Amino acid sequence: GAYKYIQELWRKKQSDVMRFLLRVRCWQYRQLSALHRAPRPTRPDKARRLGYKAKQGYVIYRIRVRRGGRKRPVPKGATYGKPVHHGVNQLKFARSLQSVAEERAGRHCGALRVLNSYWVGEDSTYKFFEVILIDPFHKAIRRNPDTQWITKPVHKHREMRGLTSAGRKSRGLGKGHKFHHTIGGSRRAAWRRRNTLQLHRYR
Amino acid sequence: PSRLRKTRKLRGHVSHGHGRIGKHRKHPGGRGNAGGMHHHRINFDKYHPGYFGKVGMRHYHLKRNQSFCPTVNLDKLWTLVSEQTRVNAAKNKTGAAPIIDVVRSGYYKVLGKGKLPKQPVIVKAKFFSRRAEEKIKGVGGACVLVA
Amino acid sequence: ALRYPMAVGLNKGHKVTKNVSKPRHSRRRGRLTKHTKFVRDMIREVCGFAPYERRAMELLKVSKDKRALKFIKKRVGTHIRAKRKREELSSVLAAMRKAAAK
Amino acid sequence: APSRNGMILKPHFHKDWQRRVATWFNQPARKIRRRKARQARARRIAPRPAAGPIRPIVRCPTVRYHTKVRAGRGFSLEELRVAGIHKKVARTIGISVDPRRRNKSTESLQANVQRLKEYRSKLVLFPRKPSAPKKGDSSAEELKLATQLTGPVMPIRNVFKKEKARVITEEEKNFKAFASLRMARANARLFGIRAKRAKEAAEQDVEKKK
RNA sequence: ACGGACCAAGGAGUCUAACACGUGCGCGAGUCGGGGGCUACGAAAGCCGCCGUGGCGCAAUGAAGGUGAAGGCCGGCGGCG
RNA sequence: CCCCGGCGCGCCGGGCCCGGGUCUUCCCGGAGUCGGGUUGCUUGGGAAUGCAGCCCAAAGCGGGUGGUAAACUCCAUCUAA
RNA sequence: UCAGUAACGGCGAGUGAACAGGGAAGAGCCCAGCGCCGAAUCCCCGCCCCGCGGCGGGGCGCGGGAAAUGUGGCGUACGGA
Ligand SMILES: [Mg+2]
Ligand SMILES: [Mg+2]
Ligand SMILES: [Mg+2]
Ligand SMILES: [Mg+2]
Ligand SMILES: [Mg+2]
Ligand SMILES: [Mg+2]
Ligand SMILES: [Mg+2]
Ligand SMILES: [Mg+2]
Ligand SMILES: [Mg+2]
Ligand SMILES: [Mg+2]
Ligand SMILES: [Mg+2]
Ligand SMILES: [Mg+2]
Ligand SMILES: [Mg+2]
Ligand SMILES: [Mg+2]
Ligand SMILES: [Mg+2]
Ligand SMILES: [Mg+2]
Ligand SMILES: [Mg+2]
Ligand SMILES: [Mg+2]
Ligand SMILES: [Mg+2]
Ligand SMILES: [Mg+2]
Ligand SMILES: [Mg+2]
Ligand SMILES: [Mg+2]
Ligand SMILES: [Mg+2]
Ligand SMILES: [Mg+2]
Repeated sequence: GAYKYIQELWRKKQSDVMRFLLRVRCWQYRQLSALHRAPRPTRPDKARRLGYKAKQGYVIYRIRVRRGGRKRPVPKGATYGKPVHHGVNQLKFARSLQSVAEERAGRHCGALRVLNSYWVGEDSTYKFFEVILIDPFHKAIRRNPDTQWITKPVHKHREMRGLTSAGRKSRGLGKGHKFHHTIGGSRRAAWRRRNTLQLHRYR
Repeated sequence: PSRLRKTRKLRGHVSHGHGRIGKHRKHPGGRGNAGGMHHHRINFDKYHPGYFGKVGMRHYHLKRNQSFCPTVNLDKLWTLVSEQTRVNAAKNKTGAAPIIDVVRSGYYKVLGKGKLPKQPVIVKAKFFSRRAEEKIKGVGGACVLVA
Repeated sequence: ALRYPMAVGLNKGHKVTKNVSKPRHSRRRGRLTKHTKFVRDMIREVCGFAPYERRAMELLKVSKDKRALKFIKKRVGTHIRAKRKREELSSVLAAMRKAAAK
Repeated sequence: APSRNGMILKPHFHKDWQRRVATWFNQPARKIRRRKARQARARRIAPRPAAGPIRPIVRCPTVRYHTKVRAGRGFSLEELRVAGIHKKVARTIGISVDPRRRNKSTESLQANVQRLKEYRSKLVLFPRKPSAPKKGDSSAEELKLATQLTGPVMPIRNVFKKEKARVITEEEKNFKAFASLRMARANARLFGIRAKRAKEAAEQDVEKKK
């Protein structure tokens, strides 16, 4: 039951123990490159409850993403339009920094399949995420029925289509009165349905 | 069909029924309901009083099923049962009254417009108006409340 | 007197014999088991308290309870979440007094 | 521009609606495609009922529809438990199961339990190996007569209880439906405030007393 | 005052949606199957009826809680006188 | 007349050594996530529908939802990361 | 269908869903965790039999590695052991 203790310990992120580990680890992650293959999960309990298994064909990558919002990439701040669209600062990006992290791992390792990721550190400038990827051609993966699903071509670049857990959170999905925007599967699916004129033969 | 319409009669007539002076121009006066508080004010005030402004409380998440209450007047009450139901009750001597269940016919409240035949009846319903209850009682009937 | 079921009032509704059954198992989510309590008490021994909880406990020592709740609420966010936290920190404080007395 | 009397209209044609017009010329084609798949499915699963698994009886929510019963999604685990059908075995013999659904009242529960017992009585069960029957399998004489059923299985209907005419009693004549209705609304409306006023009076009188 | 050298061919109130009124037909306090289902022309046509859900109509009024559409005469009693 | 497929029936070598009910004793959950403040966008969502950045930062008969902000109190309904 | 409706909106112009109800189709499941099982798990190489244009089945190696920083079997909120 060690994973029970570790999970609870990683909930005390302002304790003396955990603050010391986060601070020194963030320092160490900061001296490496923005994309860096990790030898093992820094968080074995968090990794495994996100689908990671300790077998050949599962790999970890540590991604560093710059913190903060999204500046509008217009020259000299000119947007050339109406005042409603003059904003340059204080704009936010539609997707989380964790999702950006997974996309940067998924794009680099185009032959792997991103599964999930998790938080490992941050300072004022960077957030650090470890991404769980799978090699879809290792026979430890192809011959396991419980992981054959992610070797299918329909699961190529999940992180790049908002399919991972981090990515799908910015899509406004969910059941109930809070998520009417995406009835039909997505915002555009709801829009097309609500904006298509049904002209029946007999009308 | 296009053969029965004005265009076929307006061939050779230059302006096509829109005049030589005013012509048919694109959008004089504005598009749609423009001008309602302006150059179109007389039409709106004259024909659409009340159109501008706000009145009364807002209600978020209105659910029209909660206020579902179909009504039936007393003058249509006996149409909910069969014809033989009325005549058999009218001519019988024991004095048994038939039960008319308006909820089964799809109504909830019973309303008082009309006059009933001089014939006892037992009426089941969720709701009654005051005058409906008295008219039902004036013929020797009884009101029964269901849920 | 004669009484009927009604669609209005304090006893409104169609009458149905209520069936009593075992509550769905999903309804015990968040119930504290003795083992999970042991693990959480152990991590408190290893870890300790966060700075805002230490500062909140200084307020409770001097009996500044109204300011202790206001400080906690500004940190956790809600009145109900703050009330639970204030009670928990009070119990910790009271337990240390007992340990000192012993 | 408005012209004399008329209605004020706000057509929703201020977008590129012609880029998203859905015609229905494929409608006959869809009807033939769906029909051709119902038949091909019925042949595949024969002699199992073409409609599908038996569905329970449920009452429609809200006050507009609670007078009607219709087919639900699946039988509740309490209904299946009372009928002595294992929940994993239920689907294998054409019974639909809904683990989400609850049973609040007994009548609805017993209505669906009798439904399951009636369906179980009409079930003709072919042995897993044709040549080797087993304990619960139907006899060969009733396997010959087995034929595919069309339409929903044991269709659900709203049946009304006819009440015969009866002599009206003086107690029903004296009942005041409207006065009863109006006073019931008022009591519900003032129940909370009345108790609050009563509680204060008790405290108000107690303080003088002691 | 502007266009027009000449000939041919092409060339401009349409279609979708909504509304109003008029007219024609069907049924009629009802009416409508349009979605769905059943059974070459035919992607048609026929059917459904415990497929009428549903729309509109059959009830109005109030912001709402809500309420929601004729009376008189005769006889008897109680109260006022 | 060719070929491909589907559906059936036997042999060989393997794998499984498989279930129901009633009692007794035990066990049971996803965290820089929820939640809160603020900013910007977004929605019919209006004392703030969804999303995102920064700050704060959980609990365990708890947590979320219960379409008007908030305290108290019952209820209903689910079980997020 | 709800419904151009609840709602949004220099409450102007304009915008605008959901639940219920009727249908098409219909299918349900798996981990982490908590535990018990001597890691009971997996990959690759070499040899023998079978198959071999979808590279797999069985047998044998004091063959190599992965994996106790956790693989496999039982089991997942409908409770489970
Ligand atoms: Mg955007
Ligand atoms: Mg898919
Ligand atoms: Mg979130
Ligand atoms: Mg002329
Ligand atoms: Mg004209
Ligand atoms: Mg002209
Ligand atoms: Mg003019
Ligand atoms: Mg002029
Ligand atoms: Mg014009
Ligand atoms: Mg004009
Ligand atoms: Mg000129
Ligand atoms: Mg000229
Ligand atoms: Mg007409
Ligand atoms: Mg044809
Ligand atoms: Mg979960
Ligand atoms: Mg924008
Ligand atoms: Mg907007
Ligand atoms: Mg409220
Ligand atoms: Mg309408
Ligand atoms: Mg818009
Ligand atoms: Mg619905
Ligand atoms: Mg169907
Ligand atoms: Mg486990
Ligand atoms: Mg579940």
